[PDB]
Amino acid sequence: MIVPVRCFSCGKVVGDKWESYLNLLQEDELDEGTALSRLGLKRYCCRRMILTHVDLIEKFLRYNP
Amino acid sequence: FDMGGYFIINGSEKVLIAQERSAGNIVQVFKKAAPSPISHVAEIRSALE
Amino acid sequence: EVALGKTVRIRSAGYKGQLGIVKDVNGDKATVELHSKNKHITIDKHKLTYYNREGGEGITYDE
Amino acid sequence: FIVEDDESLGHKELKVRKGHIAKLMATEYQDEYTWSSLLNEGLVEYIDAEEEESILIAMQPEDLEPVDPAKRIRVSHHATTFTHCEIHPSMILGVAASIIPFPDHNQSPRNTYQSAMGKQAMGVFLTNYNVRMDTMANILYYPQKPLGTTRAMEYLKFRELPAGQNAIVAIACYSGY
Amino acid sequence: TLSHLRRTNTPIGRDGKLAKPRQLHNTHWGLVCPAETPEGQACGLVKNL
Amino acid sequence: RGNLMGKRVDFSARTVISGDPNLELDQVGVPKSIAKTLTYPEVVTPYNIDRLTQLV
Amino acid sequence: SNTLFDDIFQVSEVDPGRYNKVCRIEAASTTQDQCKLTLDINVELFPVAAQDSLTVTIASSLTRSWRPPQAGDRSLADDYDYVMYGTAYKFEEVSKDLIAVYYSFGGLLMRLEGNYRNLNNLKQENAYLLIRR
Amino acid sequence: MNAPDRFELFLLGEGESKLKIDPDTKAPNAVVITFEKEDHTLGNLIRAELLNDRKVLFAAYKVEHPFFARFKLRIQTTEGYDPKDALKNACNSIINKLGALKTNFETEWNLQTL
Amino acid sequence: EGPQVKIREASKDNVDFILSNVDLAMANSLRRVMIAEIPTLAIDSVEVETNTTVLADEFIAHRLGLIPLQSMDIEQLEYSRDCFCEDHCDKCSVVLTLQAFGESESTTNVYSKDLVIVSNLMGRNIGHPIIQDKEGNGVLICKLRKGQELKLTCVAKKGIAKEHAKWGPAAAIEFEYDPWNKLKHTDYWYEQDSAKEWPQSKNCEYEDPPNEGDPFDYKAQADTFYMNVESVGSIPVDQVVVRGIDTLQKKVASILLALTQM
Amino acid sequence: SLHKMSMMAHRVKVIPYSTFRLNLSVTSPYNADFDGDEMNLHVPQSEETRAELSQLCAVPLQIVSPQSNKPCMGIVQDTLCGIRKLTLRDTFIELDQVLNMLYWVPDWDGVIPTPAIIKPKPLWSGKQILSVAIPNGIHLQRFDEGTTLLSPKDNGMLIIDGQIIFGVVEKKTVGSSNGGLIHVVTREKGPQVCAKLFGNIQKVVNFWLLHNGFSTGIGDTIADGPTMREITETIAEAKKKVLDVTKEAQANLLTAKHGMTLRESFEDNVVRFLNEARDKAGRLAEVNLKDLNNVKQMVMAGSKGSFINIAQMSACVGQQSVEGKRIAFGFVDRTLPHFSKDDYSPESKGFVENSYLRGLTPQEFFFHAMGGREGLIDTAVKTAETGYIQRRLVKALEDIMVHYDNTTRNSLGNVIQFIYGEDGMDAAHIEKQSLDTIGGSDAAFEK
Amino acid sequence: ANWPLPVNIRRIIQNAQQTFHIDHTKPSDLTIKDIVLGVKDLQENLLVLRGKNEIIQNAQRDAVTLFCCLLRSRLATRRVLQEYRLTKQAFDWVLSNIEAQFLRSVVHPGEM
Amino acid sequence: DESAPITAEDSWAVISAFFREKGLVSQQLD
Amino acid sequence: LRMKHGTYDKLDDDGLIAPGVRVSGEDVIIGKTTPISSKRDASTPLRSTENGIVDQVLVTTNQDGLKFVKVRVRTTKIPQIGDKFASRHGQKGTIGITYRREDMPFTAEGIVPDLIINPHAIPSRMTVAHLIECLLSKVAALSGNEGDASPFTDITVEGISKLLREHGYQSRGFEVMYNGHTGKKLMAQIFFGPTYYQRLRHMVDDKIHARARGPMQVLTRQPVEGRSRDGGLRFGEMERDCMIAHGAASFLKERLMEASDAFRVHICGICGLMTVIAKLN
Amino acid sequence: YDRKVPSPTGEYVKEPEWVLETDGVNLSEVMTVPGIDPTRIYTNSFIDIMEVLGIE
RNA sequence: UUUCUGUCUCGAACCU
Ligand SMILES: [Mg+2]
Ligand SMILES: [Zn+2]
Ligand SMILES: [Zn+2]
Ligand SMILES: [Zn+2]
Repeated sequence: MIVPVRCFSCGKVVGDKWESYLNLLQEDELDEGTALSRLGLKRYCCRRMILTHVDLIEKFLRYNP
Repeated sequence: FDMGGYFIINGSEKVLIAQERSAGNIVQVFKKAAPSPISHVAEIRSALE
Repeated sequence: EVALGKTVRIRSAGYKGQLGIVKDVNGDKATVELHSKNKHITIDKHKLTYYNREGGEGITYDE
Repeated sequence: FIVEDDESLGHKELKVRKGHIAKLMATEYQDEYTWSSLLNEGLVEYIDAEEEESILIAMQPEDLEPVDPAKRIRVSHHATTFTHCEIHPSMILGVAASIIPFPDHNQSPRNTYQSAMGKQAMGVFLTNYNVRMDTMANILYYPQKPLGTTRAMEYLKFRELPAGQNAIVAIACYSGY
Repeated sequence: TLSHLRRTNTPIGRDGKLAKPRQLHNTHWGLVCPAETPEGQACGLVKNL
Repeated sequence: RGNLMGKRVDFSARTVISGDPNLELDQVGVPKSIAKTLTYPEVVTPYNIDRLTQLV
Repeated sequence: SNTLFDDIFQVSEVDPGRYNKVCRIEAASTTQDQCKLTLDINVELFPVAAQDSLTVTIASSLTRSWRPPQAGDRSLADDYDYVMYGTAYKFEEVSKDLIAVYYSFGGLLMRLEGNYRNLNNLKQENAYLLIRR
Repeated sequence: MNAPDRFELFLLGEGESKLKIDPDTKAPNAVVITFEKEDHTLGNLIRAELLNDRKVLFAAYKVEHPFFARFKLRIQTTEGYDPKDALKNACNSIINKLGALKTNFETEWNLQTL
Repeated sequence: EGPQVKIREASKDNVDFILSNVDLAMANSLRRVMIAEIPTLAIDSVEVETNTTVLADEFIAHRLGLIPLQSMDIEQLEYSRDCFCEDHCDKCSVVLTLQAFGESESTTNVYSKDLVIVSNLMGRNIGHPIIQDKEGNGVLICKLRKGQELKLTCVAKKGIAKEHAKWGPAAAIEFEYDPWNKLKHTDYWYEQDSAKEWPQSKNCEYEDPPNEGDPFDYKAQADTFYMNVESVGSIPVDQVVVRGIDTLQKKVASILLALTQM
Repeated sequence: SLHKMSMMAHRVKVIPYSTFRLNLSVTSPYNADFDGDEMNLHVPQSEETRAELSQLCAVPLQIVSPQSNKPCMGIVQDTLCGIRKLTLRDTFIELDQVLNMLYWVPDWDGVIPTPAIIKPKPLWSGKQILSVAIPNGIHLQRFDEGTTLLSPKDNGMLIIDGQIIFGVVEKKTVGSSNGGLIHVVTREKGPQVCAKLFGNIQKVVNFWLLHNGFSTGIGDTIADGPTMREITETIAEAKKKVLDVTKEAQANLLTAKHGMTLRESFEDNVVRFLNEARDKAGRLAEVNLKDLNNVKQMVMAGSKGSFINIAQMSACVGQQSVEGKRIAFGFVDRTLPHFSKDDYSPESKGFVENSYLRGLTPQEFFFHAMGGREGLIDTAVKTAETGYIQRRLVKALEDIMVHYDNTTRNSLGNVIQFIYGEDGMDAAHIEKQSLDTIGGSDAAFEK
Repeated sequence: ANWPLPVNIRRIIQNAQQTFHIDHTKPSDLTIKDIVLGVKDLQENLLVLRGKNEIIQNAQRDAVTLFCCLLRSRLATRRVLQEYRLTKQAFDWVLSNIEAQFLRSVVHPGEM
Repeated sequence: DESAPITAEDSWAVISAFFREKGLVSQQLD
Repeated sequence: LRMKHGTYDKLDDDGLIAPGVRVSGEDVIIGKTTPISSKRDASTPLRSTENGIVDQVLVTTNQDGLKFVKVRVRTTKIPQIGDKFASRHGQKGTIGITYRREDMPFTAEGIVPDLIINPHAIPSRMTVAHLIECLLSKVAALSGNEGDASPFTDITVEGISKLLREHGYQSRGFEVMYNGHTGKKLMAQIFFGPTYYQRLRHMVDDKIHARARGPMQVLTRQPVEGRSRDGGLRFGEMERDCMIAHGAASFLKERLMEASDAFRVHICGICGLMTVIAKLN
Repeated sequence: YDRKVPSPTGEYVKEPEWVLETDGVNLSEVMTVPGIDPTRIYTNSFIDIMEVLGIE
């Protein structure tokens, strides 16, 4: 639904950086690896925790109610 | 993302499954075992399609 | 028992500060379904602060 | 794909070309060409089980018409009379089986058990679970597209509605539990 | 949901019978998924395209 | 075959199994809930009166 | 509670024996041409190469809960590079003059072949084998 | 529905002491301590210290089952050494080494401007 | 002295160091307390007065508890269980509130900044939601429409990570020792050559490499423990390691006190 | 409940969680796998009922199987692999870990075993630390492929007075074997002592494996370049041989084998040659691979996996059988649309050329699937058949029982056998033993 | 040669050697007469059936024919003196143990 | 250029065209 | 009325449960009273084995105009030991244990696994695709780019390993690991990396049940079917055989008479029929 | 087929002999054929073995 | 000072 608050494995906070990741992907047109590394995720656990998210909250949100 | 292709019957979504059958209007030759007196049947499920 | 079927808050246990609903009382020990966890727990009814139908003031066991 | 010379070079080549694929991608990005137009121009033809009897099919769209030791090998093309070719062999797999990473590397019974179990996996079944009052629904808290994704996953729309999570697996014998 | 929409049944009884229909003939290529199937009494009879 | 050779019975449970190397060979772990429901009728003697009164 | 066998051995052949931390040495005495030894050594702790002279002895001292030495100055047969502990398990005869004794030093095998000068060897768990380079 | 509760993972239970020493009729001068509501975090550390002491013959810690938050240490010492004193000195050495490490870390940080 | 420290890099949320002349058991137990026993403040009890977003109350509650909170003066905040007060007291918990009513036609994001502390801290810098991101929003919580209210009252209580991973103040505690096989503590899997196939650790250049000539060292032990503690942000890495030592010390002291009491 | 030991009385341990926990070594007689399996607990309601369940049918008493006079239950899982890596010759253990594993054995006498190596440092052999779990008075002596007492490969096994003299522990020692450690312990010391032995051996080996580690992965399946080259060479040689056999058949210079026609003769020759090629490729893969291979350790432990497993793992999946024969020509004289008709080559007729590490071409994958669901359907029908046969056998033999004249008689009383099993000896108590009068020459018997 | 049979005589003998600490150098105090009589008495005491009469002794002798062949194969005089070195008291212990384990090994009737 | 031979990578555009018109429930819908 | 023993305060005057309230066990969800010709209860209770918070309630008219009500109840369901999980390669298992990050093993870089799978899954099942998925998934997280994991792509394991090595790791996916209890480096290395896993429906909360003298069948007075109906277990023919083999005749008698259904039957000696008009009073 | 036979020295030795296996069930008439060893003839059908040789 | 509800029957899908 929403980006997870913390990395499941290490517990690093990754909910801070979802919109920064989207901005680096769209505005700056950086590849996935560069965007993640510049956001400061070194461990592949955190890196997949941001890379594999699906922004299902948008789909659920923009119904009527 | 709902593809459709189902029926809402009493509020419950129901789907009909494709049912296999031998094709109609084709001659099919089958051997038969020794205990059966019949040997070499030819079948055709003729029908107005 | 007046305490039956009332919103309660536990006070000396690991589940303290937690809402609950009193389900049955076997005498000196009230069973409450936790209004947080999907588990029933027995705890002495004297050490629970009971709340009215809506939240607000917390009344001890004096009713 | 239909295979026919169409030209003077003599070698048998498919009917679809880079121009056709470019126009297909162009209409993709715009939304003109479509599967229907592909059929009408006769670049793709439908074959059923009975018509499969009398056609020789090419596996790879380019390889069989005309080495690193770990690289993929193939039975040589001693036939110069191919008539069709697969679009891609992966499409023999069904919906549940095409979720699988590397089914060819798997054993086939495990592919079958996966094809049964993926139907029972947990995920987002639809984006309208708030309004549907289904008898029994399961919604994963944080769905996740797998790191290893099959190219058919975009048509199955699995990445949009995935069912499962990525976990750091350790193939380890740690506690005996 | 997608598999159910694209599922195929076979009228043959689920009870103990010959294994020939339960097998896949070579002609299932590209028409029936060689892997996807239920396990147990329906295996090889229920087919997914 | 369905009610005499094999039939139904109370005082029983069914659930999943997990491995456990820290359990003795002839021992088996029972969920607390399953223990709470299942019972054994034990008769009152002088030799267990104190424990049975405590259990009650 | 004293030395039962003592001799020099010239390690004739060292075989890594497929293991990384253990090797089998086949050795023959420099004195008694008919005495032979074939013994497993933890080469990691006691490196050994072919054609080395090794002073082997077997002792029966220096129930019984083992303990660390408790003291830098505890007396013990400390004049040896490598001491192992094992139990004899077999004594076979060959050529009606030579006797071969088998020891297991916690799964490290030795065969010690020689004539009846090995008579002191006894089927007792208490058997230390000490080696000096 | 009946998973074990997790505040008792380190909180003392009602009518349950932190330590239970009882002797051991199993080797001479050997005692058994059951540490309730502890994990490997101290079993490994207190046991490593007890093995660093020269006058202690046996020291080994134990977690029977991960469900129950309790470990259990056995110490066998030499004659005239109360294993309670052995455990006391192991703990005292632990606290001293930790005080040294804490002071060292604060000093090294305050040295380093960042 | 005894244990020795050498801090290699330091940062707001990271510190790498070397521990020398210390037992492997001691280094590990220090880490274990550093990952489990350090107390921290995190949101514990969420009360929803009006929720109308597209998310479960259980969902948003779990999300909110995972939010880091400033917990510098956590030692000064007394444990909830030890408190005997009535009508939860500010000496046992920190009360926050989140009121996020979307107005804009676009989706209105809800961030860590929106929580406002309502309880009386009394000069203790405890309970501020940590805002580590570059722009300064905070951690994304949930998103709203123009019509969707979200009104809730949070109670954050002291707790350790052994209750729940939310209270963990350290994310990743890198740990390594003997980068070479000087102690032979691992047999390296290989096909042709272990030296070729295995990457060299970054710490390999902070030890002398081994020599093929000299034999294996019998009596060597695990020393020179290269660590790197990262903080989620609730507690600076200063205090992450320092409070970690404090809890391990205090717990061994409590064992001693139990011994003397009995 | 396919067999007798699938219903055993256990001692309750109340344990807070939602799942039955059971000792791992009792999974074999139950045929349990913890893969979502469920099991069934029946609580007795009387003192008769409890006494019957404790004295008649309890796991320690049920260790020995009457079915094959061997232990039904043994140490068959990662504990087997751990005990093998433990009792490897070169596995030496610190004072630290020795102290902990020793104390894991609760049977343990109390004396620290002395090290096998003391002065360079106190070091205990894996076998030595294991031996504290085996009770005193256990004598075992198994000789493998001409093991000698100086066993260079550490094969075989020799245990004296509960001390493992040598021999790496495998399935054939601590698993379900007639001459096994479990068998001799149960027959000598008894059921309670043997159950304690299961507990102690598991506890020691699992502690050791916890602090040691074990894994598996890609590198455990890849073989080196020369091995892959020579594997391709053997497969190509087999293919050339099959092509030559085919050409001889096409020119019908091949005489059909006795009792077989020419078609079936050609097919038998082809399937034999493809099987031989797959076996040769597997042999080369194994002899290349080393004990640092996790998989080779797994097979040599014998906990699970096999040679055919490794061969298909890394070398060649092999010729795929459907209905006990090669892939039948489905469309018209062709196995799939991609081969022209009359194609009898191995690739066309189901021979997978390459392994699962390396991948399947799509024809190979489809033939793989056909063989796979052939196998699955075969088990799905065999379980039904075997269930019916078992039920019939039970209804036939239900009333027979050895009555107190040592006669097995049914409900009417008809003597089925005047002596139970021609001896009157309970099936569990038999063991395999030699008779020295039969063998040997007259001279040997004389001497 | 290897065939299933009721009690492991080799394990009984090895257990006797270990629990008696049998010394191979020392001469044995057994006598040939004692060995033969002890073996015969064991054979007669190995009961699975019991009547005082022909057909049941034939049934018993029949039932224990193979096991007694094993016993005379193993506990021969030349074997018991050459390859084993059991004393008199160790021999008696072995015979008693063989008898006890056989009586254990008898079917426990009422077995299904 | 437009008439050049085609790549197995670029067949996936054709597959996308298939699932763009027909989708995955084409059989039941038609 | 014939109301149930479950609580009823959860209802409000309207007849629903005042959404926001939560329920459990045998709390009533819809409050219905059927007239009888004063009235009786027909309210549907909540499932005994399931509980949670009421997410939503619907009230409407059906085709015929009779009021129709649809109440939806939400619960969080967290992994437990008995919960079953599976990869996309047939590797399925129930959780054995739940260990914390401290007791978990750990890599050099501090990455702690979310799951540990026993290597006994691999050889028997021949499941190389799980391992290749793990290697590709590690390369995918290390590069950031998604790994085309399709069935018959050109990519091979050597290429995967070469990329993984270029990213400063093993070629083969192994990686040195350290014990969580002591920090001892593991003597053998651990294959490691991200892999996709699914939570399957079969979970112990839904599959656990025990009985002791519950509702009986109306016909046979044997226990009724199923967990949902407070049902009971069965002693099949095969298990009867196993007990017959065991010799626990007392067990079988107790289990098939006293624990299942015991009926006292008076019979006449001359006829031996169930025709005795017994007036025990 | 190699059979174990006592050698004149008295040790069992492998002796290869010739054996005619068949795909037919006719015991009564085949057992008469001169030049065979009817004492040893065997047939896969226990039914014909009974009907020719007897119940035992 | 007022308590032992309660079901069948045809299937379908899935688990071991
Ligand atoms: Mg299973
Ligand atoms: Zn992470
Ligand atoms: Zn307070
Ligand atoms: Zn009558």
